[PDB]
Amino acid sequence: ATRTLVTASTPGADMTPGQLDYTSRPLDVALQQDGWLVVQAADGAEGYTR
Amino acid sequence: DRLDAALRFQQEALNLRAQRQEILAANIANADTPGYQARDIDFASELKKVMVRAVDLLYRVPDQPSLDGNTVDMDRERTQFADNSLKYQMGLTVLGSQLKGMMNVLQ
Repeated sequence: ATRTLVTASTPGADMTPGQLDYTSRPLDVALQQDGWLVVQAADGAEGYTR
Repeated sequence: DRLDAALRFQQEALNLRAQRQEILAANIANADTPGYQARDIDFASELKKVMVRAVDLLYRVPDQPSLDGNTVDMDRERTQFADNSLKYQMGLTVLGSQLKGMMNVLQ
């Protein structure tokens, strides 16, 4: 068994929080290290975002 | 029967060479199709059976796997094809020499 094909693959993601800037807008929010805002997706099932 | 059998040995050898050539050409032309298994005939055993007598072809072991399931290897098939062609021409020359000698005896 010599031939060994290679296929690309992507793990889930990287959860390092990004840099945040202060725009002083009254209702702009930034989460904690592992925070997630819940929204209602188009299909109806809830989803998480930042 | 005498002349018939004496020529028949080489005639059957030549026919077996031709059939093996046909099989080799088939499995070379079909060398780029998934799910195909390389086939060949045991020339020596087949000739021995025919001499005292619809051929029993058998699969060829692969040498390195391929995902699509192809087992025919082009280099080995080419070497076998060249060997078979040379054997066929050798048998043709021997048969022609025997026939020419037989004809020349009558002169």
